[PDB]
Amino acid sequence: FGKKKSATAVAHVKAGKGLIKVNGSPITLVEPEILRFKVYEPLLLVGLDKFSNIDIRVRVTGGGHVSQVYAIRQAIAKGLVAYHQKYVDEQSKNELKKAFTSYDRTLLIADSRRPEPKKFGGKGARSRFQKSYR
Amino acid sequence: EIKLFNKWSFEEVEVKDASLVDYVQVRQPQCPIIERLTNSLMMNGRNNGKKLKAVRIIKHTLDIINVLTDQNPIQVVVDAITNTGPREDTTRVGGGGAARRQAVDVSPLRRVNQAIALLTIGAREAAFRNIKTIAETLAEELINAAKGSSTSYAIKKKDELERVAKSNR
Amino acid sequence: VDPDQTLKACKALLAHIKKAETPIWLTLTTKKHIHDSHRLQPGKIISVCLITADPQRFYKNGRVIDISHLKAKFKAYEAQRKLFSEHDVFLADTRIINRLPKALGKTFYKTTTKRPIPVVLVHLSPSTNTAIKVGYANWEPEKLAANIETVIRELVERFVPQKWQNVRNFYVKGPETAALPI
RNA sequence: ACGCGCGCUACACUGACGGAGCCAGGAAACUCCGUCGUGCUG
Repeated sequence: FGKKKSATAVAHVKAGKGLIKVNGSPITLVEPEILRFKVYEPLLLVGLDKFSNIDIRVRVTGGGHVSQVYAIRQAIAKGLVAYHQKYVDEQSKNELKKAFTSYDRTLLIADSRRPEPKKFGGKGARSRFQKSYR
Repeated sequence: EIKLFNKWSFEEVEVKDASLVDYVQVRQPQCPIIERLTNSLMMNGRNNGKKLKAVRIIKHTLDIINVLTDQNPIQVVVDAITNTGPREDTTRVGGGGAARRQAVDVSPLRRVNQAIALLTIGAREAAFRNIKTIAETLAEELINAAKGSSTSYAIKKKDELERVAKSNR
Repeated sequence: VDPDQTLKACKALLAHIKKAETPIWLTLTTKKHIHDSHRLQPGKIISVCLITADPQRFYKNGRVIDISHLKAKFKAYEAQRKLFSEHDVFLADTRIINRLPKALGKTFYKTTTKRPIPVVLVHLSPSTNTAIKVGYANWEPEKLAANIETVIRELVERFVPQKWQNVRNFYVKGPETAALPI
């Protein structure tokens, strides 16, 4: 349900079991790794109220790599708290939420940044080419 | 954006002489708390032009820079940029010609910064040990800035900047 | 066509070659056959790499060239050339054939008769003629003729409607040597 | 013969090199696994 700086991650919500697959995989993998956490850290981040739950998982895809990674990010907890009451918490879903966003920036809504704009100049944007007429 | 954790997670909540701590994990006066320094150590590392691997860099530099005589790693990193900042250098004069340069603070965030990209630099400039461990130079040099926090041994200009802004004052 | 005639062809060819062991090529032109229909002949009558996806790729795991790589290789001739030199035969998933000739075909086809064999040789393509490698300078004239016969047999069988009658002209030639008509 | 300017890619170990992972408005930079040994070497 959440897109990230030219990327976009979709949310799956309806109670089930373990193995929450991202794309069509398993937030065990998610191999653009290094910072492979911050993904498993939404679920881990559940460290504030829940321990893992027993629910669902969906696929992302847009822009490029770390973009996507950051997208699947919100994607998750931006879908634990899912309305609710069949998804979030049948009452006071600020349970997670305010907790899963008292140290967040992914589920903590998205960033007002997004690529565009250049210039009749050099590279463009602001970096206008280097000229030194004599 | 966009690092990690664990790997030791030795969070020394003390070690912070002078001011500092009132900005040991900050930026503001101009960020906020750009993750407890080690988000800038890892960042001041992007001197080719792109983070990640930079991220690795940091991490490796860490496990390494603590494995080797552990001081809680993070507190070596704090205690790195800790006893390793400038402290009232000079800055031009204008009162002459043909200036002279007088000295003083050192706006904290300075002291942290001006030593951050600095220790960063001394690292970058391998050439000793011109090995292949970027994170080593990055560590040792930062380690020679923890153990080096016992003179000299990598910073140096650390002093210079200060051990100079005394005479021409 | 007849054994004696081919023997002469082969014998003459060897003598003419003049100026490494060359190889003998047999070329034949066909007439009165429409190339448009499935008149074309592709057959294996006369180190391995596998190009394909899962299953086929799994079995191969031989060098495996994945479906994703095909375009990449077309783009980089440097690597493709190396790959072609390294392996004697290529097998490819049949569905993949359009893509491989589009991208790979220029390197693989030509002469280094490297074009892959489809899986779920004498390859006419749309053109009227065929060129096949029959043997070496090392082998006897008798053997070269026997090999040529095996090639001829395929054609005889295919247009069973006309057979060998289709062969307009036949020629033999060494690598370096000039072609001589049967 | 030579001058002045806009550049392109390089001096390399955050690297080059091969196999591999993906995905943008079989993109590449990039991540991993392995080879080279800071020597005008690769």
